[PDB]
Amino acid sequence: LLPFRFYVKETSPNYLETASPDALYGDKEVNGKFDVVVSNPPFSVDLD
Amino acid sequence: QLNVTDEQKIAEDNVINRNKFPLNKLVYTVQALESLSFLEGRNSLDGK
Amino acid sequence: KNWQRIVEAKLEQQKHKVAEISLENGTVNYSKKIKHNRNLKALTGDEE
Repeated sequence: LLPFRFYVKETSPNYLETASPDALYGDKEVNGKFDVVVSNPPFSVDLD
Repeated sequence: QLNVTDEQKIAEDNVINRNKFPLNKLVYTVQALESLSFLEGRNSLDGK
Repeated sequence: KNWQRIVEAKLEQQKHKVAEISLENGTVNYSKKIKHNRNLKALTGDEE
């Protein structure tokens, strides 16, 4: 849950590094490069 | 491999915790785990 | 006079390694947690 600049891969193209504000979404960063997102989010995360 | 840059974190750590991992076990593991490549060793006779 | 060279003393004696500069082939590098705009990060005079 960090900005895409943190994900730095020291080799090959880094698709999870680009970012750009989106017009019709809160003027916030949107990667918009992947096609399928499969995941199982944590049931109850508390952060800090 | 882990893409960490903090010198303090990468220097103030260790592969095994010592007191929770006896050195004899470390020697046995480190020397038994060889004789097979963990990169290309997969051949499964014929079929990988 | 020696400010250009005494700055390196404090900037390198630190442990957090936020930034670091070289007298030769200036790469004026700093942490990825800082924005990395203009993409060059080369020593362009005393301004850098």
